[PDB]
Amino acid sequence: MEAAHSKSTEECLAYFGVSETTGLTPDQVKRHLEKYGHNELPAEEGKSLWELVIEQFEDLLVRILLLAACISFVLAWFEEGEETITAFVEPFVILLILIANAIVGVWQERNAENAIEALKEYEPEMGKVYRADRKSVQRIKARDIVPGDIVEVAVGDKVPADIRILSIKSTTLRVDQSILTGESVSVIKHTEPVPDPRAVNQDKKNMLFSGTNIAAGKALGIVATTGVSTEIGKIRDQMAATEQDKTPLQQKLDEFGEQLSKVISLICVAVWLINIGHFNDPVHGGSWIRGAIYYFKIAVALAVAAIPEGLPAVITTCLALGTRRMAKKNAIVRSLPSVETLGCTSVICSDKTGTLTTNQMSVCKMFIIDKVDGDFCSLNEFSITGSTYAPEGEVLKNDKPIRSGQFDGLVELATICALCNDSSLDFNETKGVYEKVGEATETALTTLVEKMNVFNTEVRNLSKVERANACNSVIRQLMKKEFTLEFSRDRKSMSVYCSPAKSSRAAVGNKMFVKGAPEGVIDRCNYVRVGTTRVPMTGPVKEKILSVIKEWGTGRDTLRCLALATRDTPPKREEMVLDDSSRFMEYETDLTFVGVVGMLDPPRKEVMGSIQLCRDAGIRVIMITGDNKGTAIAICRRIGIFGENEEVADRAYTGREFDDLPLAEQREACRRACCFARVEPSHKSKIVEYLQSYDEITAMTGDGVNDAPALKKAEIGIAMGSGTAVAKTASEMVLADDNFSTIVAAVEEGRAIYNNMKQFIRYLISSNVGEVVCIFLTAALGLPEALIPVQLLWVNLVTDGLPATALGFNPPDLDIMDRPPRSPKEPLISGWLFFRYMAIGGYVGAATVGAAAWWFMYAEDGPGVTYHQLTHFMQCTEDHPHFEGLDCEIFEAPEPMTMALSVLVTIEMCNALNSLSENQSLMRMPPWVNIWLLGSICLSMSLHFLILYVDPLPMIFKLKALDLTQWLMVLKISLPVIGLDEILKFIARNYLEG
Ligand SMILES: C/C=C(/C)C(=O)O[C@H]1C(C)=C2[C@H]([C@@H]1OC(=O)CCCCCCC)[C@@](C)(OC(C)=O)C[C@H](OC(=O)CCC)[C@@]1(O)[C@H]2OC(=O)[C@@]1(C)O
Ligand SMILES: Nc1ncnc2c1ncn2[C@@H]1O[C@H](COP(=O)(O)OP(=O)(O)OP(=O)(O)O)[C@@H](O)[C@H]1O
Ligand SMILES: [Mg+2]
Ligand SMILES: [Mg+2]
Ligand code: NA
Repeated sequence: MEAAHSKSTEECLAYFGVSETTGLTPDQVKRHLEKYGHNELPAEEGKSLWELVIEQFEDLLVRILLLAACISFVLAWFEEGEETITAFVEPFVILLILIANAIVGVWQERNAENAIEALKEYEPEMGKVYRADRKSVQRIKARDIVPGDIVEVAVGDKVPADIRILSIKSTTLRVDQSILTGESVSVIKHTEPVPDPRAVNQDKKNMLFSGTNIAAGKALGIVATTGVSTEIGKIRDQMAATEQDKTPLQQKLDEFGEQLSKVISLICVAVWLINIGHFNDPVHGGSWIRGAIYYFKIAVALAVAAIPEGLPAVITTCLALGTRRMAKKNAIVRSLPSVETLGCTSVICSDKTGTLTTNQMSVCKMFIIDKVDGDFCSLNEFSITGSTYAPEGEVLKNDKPIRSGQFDGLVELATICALCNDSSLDFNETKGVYEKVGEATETALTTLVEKMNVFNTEVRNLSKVERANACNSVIRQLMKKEFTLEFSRDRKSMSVYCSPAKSSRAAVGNKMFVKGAPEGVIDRCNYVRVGTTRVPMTGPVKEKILSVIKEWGTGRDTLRCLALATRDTPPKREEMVLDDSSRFMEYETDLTFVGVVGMLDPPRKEVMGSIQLCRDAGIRVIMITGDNKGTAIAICRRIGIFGENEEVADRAYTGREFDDLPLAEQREACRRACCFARVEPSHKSKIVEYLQSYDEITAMTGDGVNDAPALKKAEIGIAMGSGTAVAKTASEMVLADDNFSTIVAAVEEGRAIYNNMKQFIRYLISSNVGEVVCIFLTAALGLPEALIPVQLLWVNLVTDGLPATALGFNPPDLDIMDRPPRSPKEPLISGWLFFRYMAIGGYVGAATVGAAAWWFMYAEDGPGVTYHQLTHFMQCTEDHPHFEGLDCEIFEAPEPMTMALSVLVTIEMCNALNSLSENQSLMRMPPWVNIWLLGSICLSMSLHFLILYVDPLPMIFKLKALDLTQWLMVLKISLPVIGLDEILKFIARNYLEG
């Protein structure tokens, strides 16, 4: 029964055909279970470890590496010779990296937890029902409960299903529904039907929601829905149906893989076309097997050279490091890849209370009627000091301290504030500050009572724990609170029935003290109090009252106003029904207006500045608040969202106004709106949806399970540190301090992390371009391999990985927050930059291939065969050039490979320097700008020499320590790379402006 709240208890019992005193029969249970299923949320997919291991090899680049690992394996097996000392190193290294890759991938999944499974923490193991086959209640497993059975719940129980309350056994039933409605105060439940078929959860006063808790009382009810049909169940289905897209970088990275895969295959086809002349060679002669092995060798090297094997680790390291940095600033990032997205944040949707404001309530003004005489009318307005909950402060009349007691009107003002209140104060000796007990709104009144002290009590005698509730207790001894008519959103007011303390056999003296939203309370007043007298509510006085209220709540004070009143002659006690909250408003009529109190929930001290940073950064800010529209707008003007005098008619909406708009208008309203007040349960999700239809990267705040759907949908769900674990699990980031300013600071950090990432990504991919050219130039010239797989891998993971990481520490630009949000579609490399890396790549390719060919020719240490052209042959089956001798295996010498590798390492240490800045020369922005980068270069060179001298290594890498002359040749070919990029940058700065 989805609509149970609007049905009477008799109608719910008739619908299921069950009796309240016996419960369902076993046949009913059978059929109901069959029809509705078990009361539980579905189980998450049983992803097996094997399925998880197979996914670690779905990426296109890891599959290419796997393929090359296979070819490598085959080659290191179809080879002939005693090179058994080392041959399967290459394939074992590739495979090892792939294995290490998979392990990590599985490791993360095992430690990852999803929000959906976090909801199941809200379903109790057991529940209690009454079923026909037994006289007494029986506790069964919650999953065995079904729609229709009679359930029993009591204080401490976790509600097992969505239940329509049939009968409240205790004097009252109080529920803690915080997780679903946000109401952090336990609310009173009743049994009468709630007429509105579309009432939001907060107004279903006769329902118990599954996952919620009984704070007080005992009750009997009938199960309306179970499983995915409960409120929490529907939240679980929305979440499950929400698909979160890949981050911008993840998308570019996947696109890069596809293209790389395309380029690699094409290069293989090029190496084939450039050697089609081989078909013109005689069928006899030459080893077709040694020619094939050659091509498969460049295929393996080509694959290894094209893939930036160390990039993922570099990215993850920069992210982990930045994330730890962000934590120091109260931003707990849960998804490393979300740092980027945070930097792209285009719109920030933020709840007001507790995030934009402190949620520390304080009464600042208040007024009572002074005189009423015909058309003449005057009010008595006061001010109060002290923004804390501490009874420290004083009342003021024109900033001149006065005594409240000197005005009876204030004595009654304070009596209403003390009695029509469920809160109190408590001095926390530990912290040393007066903490609140209850809601902020009412506690502000409790605090106001202590400051007013209308009975001039001697509080300067009590301690710090007795000063708390001193003046309140005095007023409590003067009136006996019989019962209280709880507050409810419909009438927006609350009242308490009271009778004098010292009173004999009398039936006169009772009073109802009322507190609530001004408009409704003032409309129910037929009288106005003046000191101790009373006169009839007239238009002059009414407009006067409503005008000040409008001014206080809509002007620059942005005060939350409450009208206080008292029904002088309340109905007789026997004539009131305390169970029908629908009658509470009628009981609060024919009232006597006493006064108005205006309180402030001040903006965080940093919010003003942060909002301005957003404006500079081109980030739109949208406030979501529970305030009425007028006050919401007022507050937006106050903190900077709206200009003090700017028109906002179509930039601020209440939930109601928004719903009345057609879909097209709602979408349009979202592209310009900055303020949403009194927002429905699904509006956050609809707002996110509309924002995304404009490609906005949206950050949205939330804290309870009811915010989970929207948090999951927003590109950046932001949960409160003080919120539910579910909201946190559904968010990309958690504000350890709930402060809006913490979000802005994270966006900036995001912009800075990414800028540095852009550099080391371009740095690493740049080197792969050069490596591919080298492998291509060598395979197109029929030259002996200059660089082999194992070497390339060491350079891409270690040698270049260190500088790359260091680049992640590049100082941020000073105008980081003065620039608009970076467009998601923004490529990392294109235009003139694409050409530059096209030039640098061609350079590196020729420099390495050259350096090796150099040793093979114009080098003393090696065959000085200049212009001999290694291209000519590599089989020595004919031996035409070498007219006389006994050697031909110097084509496999380590010296030449060591010259190429040394050149690669040296040009890369230089290109890392050219990476500090995209367009600035090393003359404007020196290398020492980033000490980590210099330090890394020193560490990488040391590692290079390491594999050149420590015997085990040079054999594994096929390297041989270089001569001082050979080294100098390395510097001669490498160092000039700086000049090349220096010139390319110069052209970008001086001839590419527009
Ligand atoms: C890794 C090494 C190499 C050599 C590679 O093939 O990279 C290409 C490639 C896949 C792209 C290209 C490379 O293309 C070439 O260099 C042209 C072919 C030259 C081969 C000559 C042999 C006969 C990047 C590397 O070239 C330069 C010169 O910078 C730039 C960029 O990449 C990025 O912006 C990185 C995104 C994370 C991508 O065009 C990219 O494709 C895309 O979709 C992009 C948008 O991504
Ligand atoms: N305890 C209370 N007793 C009487 N009137 C109250 C009380 N709390 C709030 N009000 C009044 O009723 C109005 C509606 O309050 P309500 O709780 O629904 O909204 P809110 O507190 O401003 O935001 P939220 O929906 O997040 O709680 C308030 O603007 C105020 O005038
Ligand atoms: Mg409230
Ligand atoms: Mg919430
Ligand atoms: Na999200």
